Amino acid sequence: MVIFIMVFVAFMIGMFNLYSYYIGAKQNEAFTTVEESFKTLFWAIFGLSEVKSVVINYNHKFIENIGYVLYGVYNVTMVIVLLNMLIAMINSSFQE
Amino acid sequence: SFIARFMAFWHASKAQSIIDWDPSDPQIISEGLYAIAVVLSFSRIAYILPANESFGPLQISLGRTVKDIFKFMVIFIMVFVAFMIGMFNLYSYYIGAKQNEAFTTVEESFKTLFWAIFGLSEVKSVVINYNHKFIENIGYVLYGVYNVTMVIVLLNMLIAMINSSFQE
Amino acid sequence: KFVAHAASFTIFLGLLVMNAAD
Repeated sequence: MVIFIMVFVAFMIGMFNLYSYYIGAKQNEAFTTVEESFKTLFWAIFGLSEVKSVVINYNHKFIENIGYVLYGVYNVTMVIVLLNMLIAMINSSFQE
Repeated sequence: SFIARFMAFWHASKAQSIIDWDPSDPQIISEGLYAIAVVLSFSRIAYILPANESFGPLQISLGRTVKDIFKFMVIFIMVFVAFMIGMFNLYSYYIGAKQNEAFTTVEESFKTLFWAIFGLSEVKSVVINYNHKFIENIGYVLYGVYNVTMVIVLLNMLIAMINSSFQE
Repeated sequence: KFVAHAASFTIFLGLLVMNAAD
């Protein structure tokens, strides 16, 4: 859980820092305030977040793509790496 | 990023110096890359992490598991491309038909086909507003068999082979 | 040198967060 929340904060400050000026643009809510972006970034661990959170009602397609890559790489890295760490290391803990 | 902000400062400073939502504008490039730099710099603390007792072995095993999953990522993206070119090739003529977006352009279909690994894609992506029920069914079978084969086979490969890597 | 280097890294992160907040 230590390294888990380290990665969580590392991505969350980046995303909040990215979308902070768009508060009146993106369709669905959050990814705007710190406490409001922490939510959609926490519920992505359980798959209850929506991908449509990354779209913008302006054009600015570069920032939108940066959001897709940061959010996706967050999901892949932290979920897929940390889960296999947990299972493999916990079975390692039982066998010994 | 700071180069970009300096360029914006020079153009705007020449502008408001002369008196007395641009799509490609560099300032949004600055805010854009500045976030990636935030993520990397926050993720550079793994250099000073290993010094502590309980965090050292964790940090050490992380790299081994990543090195283990790379060679699976190879076949993973092989299957990914194999299905993606088929789907893009299938729906390329329907651009004005299906309800929800994507499955049309290469870069746009790569998205809905990537987010199906995490379950955030929608099945309703396969429906068509024409009739043409044969092509719709082909989409259901190709997308479904993609999900089954790559997800269900490659996950059990990863877990079973990584436990195989620990035990030895 | 280790505690000083690491600490100054942490104040770099802190200045990043305070630059982002406002």
